[PDB]
Amino acid sequence: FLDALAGFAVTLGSMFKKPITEGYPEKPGPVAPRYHGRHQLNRYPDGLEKCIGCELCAWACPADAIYVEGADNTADERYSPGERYGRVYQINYLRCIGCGLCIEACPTRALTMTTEYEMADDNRADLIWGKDKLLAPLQEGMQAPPHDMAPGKTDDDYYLGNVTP
Amino acid sequence: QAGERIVVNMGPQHPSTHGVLRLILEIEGEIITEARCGIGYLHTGIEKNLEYRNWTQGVTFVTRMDYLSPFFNETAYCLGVEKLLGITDDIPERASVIRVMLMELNRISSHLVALATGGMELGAMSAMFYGFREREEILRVFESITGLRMNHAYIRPGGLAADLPDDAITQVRRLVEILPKRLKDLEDLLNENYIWKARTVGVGYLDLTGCMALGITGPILRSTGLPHDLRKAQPYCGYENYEFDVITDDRCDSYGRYIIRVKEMHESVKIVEQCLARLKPGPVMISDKKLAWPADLKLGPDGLGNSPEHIAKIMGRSMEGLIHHFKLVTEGIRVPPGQVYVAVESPRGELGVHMVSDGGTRPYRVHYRDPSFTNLQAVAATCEGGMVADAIAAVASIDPVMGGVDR
Amino acid sequence: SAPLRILVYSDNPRTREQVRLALGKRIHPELPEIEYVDVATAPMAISQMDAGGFDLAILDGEATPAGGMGVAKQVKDEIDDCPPILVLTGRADDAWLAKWSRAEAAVPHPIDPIRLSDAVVSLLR
Amino acid sequence: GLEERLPGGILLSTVETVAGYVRKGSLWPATFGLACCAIEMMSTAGPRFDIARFGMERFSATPRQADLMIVAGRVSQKMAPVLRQIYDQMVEPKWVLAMGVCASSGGMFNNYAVVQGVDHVVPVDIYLPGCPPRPEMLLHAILKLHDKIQQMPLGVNREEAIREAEQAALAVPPTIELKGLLR
Amino acid sequence: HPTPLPNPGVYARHNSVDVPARLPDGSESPLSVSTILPHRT
Amino acid sequence: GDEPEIIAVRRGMFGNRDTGDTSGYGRLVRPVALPGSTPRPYGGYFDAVMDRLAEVLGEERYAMSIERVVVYRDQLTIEVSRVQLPAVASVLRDDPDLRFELCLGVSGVHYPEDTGRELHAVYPLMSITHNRRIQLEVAAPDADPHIPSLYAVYPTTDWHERETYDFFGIIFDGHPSLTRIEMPDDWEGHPQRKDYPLGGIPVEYHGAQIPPPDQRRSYS
Amino acid sequence: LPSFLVYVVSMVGETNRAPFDLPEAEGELVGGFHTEYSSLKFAMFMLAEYVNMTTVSALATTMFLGGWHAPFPFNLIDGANSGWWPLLWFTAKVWTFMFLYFWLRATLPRLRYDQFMALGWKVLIPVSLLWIMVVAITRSLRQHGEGTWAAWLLTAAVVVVVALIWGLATSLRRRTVQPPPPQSTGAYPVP
Ligand SMILES: CC(C)=CCC/C(C)=C\CC/C(C)=C/CC/C(C)=C\CC/C(C)=C/CC/C(C)=C/CC/C(C)=C/CC/C(C)=C/CC/C(C)=C\CC1=C(C)C(=O)c2ccccc2C1=O
Ligand code: SF4
Ligand code: SF4
Ligand code: SF4
Repeated sequence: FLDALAGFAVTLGSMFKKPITEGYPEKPGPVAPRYHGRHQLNRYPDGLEKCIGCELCAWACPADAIYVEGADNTADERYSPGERYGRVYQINYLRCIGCGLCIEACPTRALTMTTEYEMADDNRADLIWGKDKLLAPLQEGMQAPPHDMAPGKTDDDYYLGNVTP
Repeated sequence: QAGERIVVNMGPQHPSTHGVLRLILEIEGEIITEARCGIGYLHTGIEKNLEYRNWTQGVTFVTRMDYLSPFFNETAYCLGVEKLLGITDDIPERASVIRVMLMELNRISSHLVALATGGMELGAMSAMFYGFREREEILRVFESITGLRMNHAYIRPGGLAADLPDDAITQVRRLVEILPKRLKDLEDLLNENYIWKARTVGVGYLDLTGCMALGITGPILRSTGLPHDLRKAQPYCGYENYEFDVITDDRCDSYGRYIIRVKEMHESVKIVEQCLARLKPGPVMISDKKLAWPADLKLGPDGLGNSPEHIAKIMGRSMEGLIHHFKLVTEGIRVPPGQVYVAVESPRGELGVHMVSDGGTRPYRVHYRDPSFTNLQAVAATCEGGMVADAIAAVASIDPVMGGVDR
Repeated sequence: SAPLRILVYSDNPRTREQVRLALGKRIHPELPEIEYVDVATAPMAISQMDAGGFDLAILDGEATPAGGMGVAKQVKDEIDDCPPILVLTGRADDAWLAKWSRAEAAVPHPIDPIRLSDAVVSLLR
Repeated sequence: GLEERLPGGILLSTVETVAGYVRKGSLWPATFGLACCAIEMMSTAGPRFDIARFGMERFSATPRQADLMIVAGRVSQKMAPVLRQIYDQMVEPKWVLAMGVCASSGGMFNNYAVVQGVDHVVPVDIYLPGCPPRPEMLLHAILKLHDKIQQMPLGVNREEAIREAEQAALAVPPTIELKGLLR
Repeated sequence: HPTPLPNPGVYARHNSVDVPARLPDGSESPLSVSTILPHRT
Repeated sequence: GDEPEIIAVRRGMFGNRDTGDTSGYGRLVRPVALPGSTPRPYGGYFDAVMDRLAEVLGEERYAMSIERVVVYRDQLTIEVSRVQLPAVASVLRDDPDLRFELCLGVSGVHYPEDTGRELHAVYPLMSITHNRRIQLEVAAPDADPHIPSLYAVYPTTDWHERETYDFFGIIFDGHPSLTRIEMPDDWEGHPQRKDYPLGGIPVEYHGAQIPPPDQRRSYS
Repeated sequence: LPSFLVYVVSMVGETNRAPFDLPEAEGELVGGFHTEYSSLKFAMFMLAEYVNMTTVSALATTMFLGGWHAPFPFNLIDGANSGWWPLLWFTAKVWTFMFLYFWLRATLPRLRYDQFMALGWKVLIPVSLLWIMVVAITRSLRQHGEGTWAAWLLTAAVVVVVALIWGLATSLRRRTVQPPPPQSTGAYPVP
């Protein structure tokens, strides 16, 4: 019975097929759009930080991988709409489990999870990513965070989405 | 006598012992005269750590025991939480269908890992690679649906973490179409192979009486011809609505268990096709806002996060919506005091969950009767008297996942 | 008469400061003078103990790149006639590993100055 | 090793670079998977990826032939002695990759049963986040370790590098003292 | 019959197969260590 | 007893163990009671199973052995009196009409506020022949944590009696060897007891650290 | 061909290669014999394994594949069996045997060494011993002019051998087994 040798056909045939390996790192494979990559702190179109420092993301984290401290948005130095912003925001990626409960928790969409995943270091401390590393890059039309809200607008306008560069 | 007997640690660090299983074997020559199991090298205190996290956080914990059956752990947990809540009848039909589909794809994935690691332990080097190719297709589907390749927390008390993405259904159809063809490759390597049969057939014999005495379940039990499956007996998640045959064999040996797993993959493919047919648009979370997970994840240029519509509703328009979001996210639902036992048919047998709530927002006591833990009691029966090589095959047939064993 | 030489290993400079503060130039006037060799990296500690000439080693179990218990096990498996090892444990449940490290004594964090001094005296006596 | 007795200069520099290139390739992992991260190592070896492309296909079953100990899993208390024994029974040079949050820092399991980081028992060369880290993240960490190995010194250079790293590490303040912007 | 016989005791500093497991009363479990081995460790 | 089994008494609204973040809400006293005995007409096959159990066991023995019957969420839990556990287990396993051949394990749970009944062992039994499920609940005091080991009746209870002894200290007397299975034999304490601390460490952060969740506030 | 097949099986056994691979048996003995070996000592064990593979492949080429003689597609070329081309042909055939080695490793699981010994003594040794007698009788007959008897005996012997080996592989290794009786523990009702 040639059936007992069927395996030899499988391996031999697969010899002549193009290998299915993804070419990471030179040609990295496509991650799912919904993949739970690095957390990211997002900004409003005018550049203000979305994070209001409510600590809900930290509240919901099962691994205590987020440390957040809020501070007042004083008129001289405002970073987010409303009266609170996240002054200190750290994610201990050696405790993060990528569960995504933080982004589900966030009430402002300030915290998202990008598809970026490359992360590693030889030092434990270097993987405690602070606010500086997590903040999204400043895009076109955005100003420095320490600036007053958009003219003729208020927190409710930001949350309703009625703000533009 | 003693002079002719060695005692050797098959040990945690050993290719066939999944790194954290310690088979202490007393061998006369190379025949396993006696067997013992050092367990707990992978203990994690998950059961105790659950007690300090709310519900819907314990999902992330339970999914990380029996990590090869994440969706089964999550489904058992969520079925228990809902049963304590008394909302098992309120789960949306779409949520139940998705739970069944995911558990069946997960059964295919877990059986693929079992066959891969067993073949590699038995020298079938290409078996691991082909099994992991099929598993990688399944994991692409899982990643698209849940955003994670493993330890998903996608199934939540009262439904699912989020609805399927638009492309998930097409990917699952593509699986239902290609997966049997790919599994044909792995089956060809092993099913009828003379060496494979010689290596597994008649190895690790365990009669039905032994399975009952040790409380064995899953493929090991059903290799004795008993068609016991919790999906048919004591149905859950609406398994009663699916036409599938309980795979069983009468060999009672390693090859019978292997064939049972192979055939269960095909049965799971059939069940997933049925799920696709039954799948209808609708909610994936209970309508009861007092319990429903308030988050609404959506994608954008920024990434994955709470949908702007939900953000607007809770920060701009609804005070009650904001309160509900805040509370259900932060401390979570509080489950009425009670004590429940809920069982599912994980790929390795009856995955049972004894769960106790003291009326608080955290589970008072969660215990998993992981099938691997009980199945490992069959190693003494299935290894004693055979050679060490036969012991490898028997242990692989038990297909333990030490995460579920130790927990 | 010889100044007892003590190796203090910890990635955290504050743990080294606390150890060097609970212990002083003399643990007691009846004891010889004490000299401290601070080491922040496990390779350096291993090299120092390879050179010998140490009467006690205080290894921080909480050391980041290489915990103190691992270093204790390594030194007792690698240096012949190595000095007694005192391990600082970051939690009560680490006590078991402190035993596994075979460290002659274990002192939990936060370092109680008197407990550390008493343990050091017991090890040197 | 006579390679260490070699005097500095172009000879020792060339020996160092050749050894680094050789050791970054053929970096055989130890067959030592734990918990769920082990499934991700196996996937990394699986066809979709290919650990073999980096010369790392041979998962040395015995610690003797293993060069890299990818802990890759959560280390329970009872397992720490076993893990240390395996690490010791590997032979120089040795490297440890703490794959996953559990291996690196105990991850989500901050309790009695878990060791709270592999580094508590063996020197860790690279920390790799993730729970589990997807295979691309594992390959990224492995390539970072390759870069680290390539620059690894030898002999008198090794001694000088150890002394310099000591001098640098003695000064860094602890993480608890980085109070930047804290209220 | 004692299912799989009890595993040998795992103590800090001692985890060989020779080591006997500890019963709740603190006594060494005879079944924990194979009879062929000399009771020790 | 006949009243529902109070396992904990929580004082104050909002499920707060401490004194209260807001004044004036701490005066509520609500005992957390696990369900008491069910009225006799048990639903489904539970009524038949108990009728058969009371037929096989003598009326006197049935009264002595079955402390309570709780039908909660369409699940039957027989609060069996300690000491009598082996007898009722044998009856359930061997009797043709009961025939609970498959004992699924033994789960320990701790009720530090449940005086005289702090430790509970749960035996999920399944009868494949009749396709039935029940649970047995056996209570032992924290001061006398002994329970009859079902090893003779259900060998599978081995490694479950051992695990529950390891994590709760329940001494299943008569067990062939009740040694620790998960924890090292040298371990001190029984981790899953409520009094046993979680044993975590603070999570480090630049300039701060988050204590383990057991030390921090909770509103269970 | 029978001698060639027996020799092929036996050399795959000799080189400790899959599907035999018994002395190493990574999945059963961690590293087998070369456990406790590191550096160039382990390297030399592997080097010896591969040099033995090359030696047995070359010996198979010598005895059965005409050694270095050019194969049929090139045999028609003038000078193919002359100069340095024979080196190319010998290398090609040796590497076909190496390909067979790698193919077996990729495809087949590893046997239990008792099963390998059963194969060797119940199949290989008997088959080769019978084949020697068959070949001797056939050659003697044709040398004495009884060619028809020689051909008939050869065909009948090979047919009988392939039938009996099939019987051993399927009849002696029966694909049937008995049932089992109950015991102390109560058992469910089987289907
Ligand atoms: C000496 C000298 C200087 C001479 C001069 C000339 C000169 C320089 C050279 C001469 C020639 C020489 C000597 C060359 C040197 C090289 C040499 C001799 C040979 C070595 C190279 C070699 C033998 C290569 C080929 C070997 C080969 C094909 C290797 C591939 C093996 C494979 C496929 C490995 C993959 C296995 C794999 C997927 C491993 C993962 C398993 C791990 C780590 C996880 C553990 C684990 C497992 C295993 C579970 O089962 C499991 C199941 C369920 C849950 C969890 C787990 C779990 O945790
Ligand atoms: S990221 Fe979101 S949840 Fe976290 S503090 Fe900022 S606004 Fe609140
Ligand atoms: S992914 Fe999960 S564990 Fe990680 S920071 Fe976000 S919420 Fe916390
Ligand atoms: S890091 Fe995550 S996936 Fe890896 S062992 Fe820990 S819990 Fe499992």
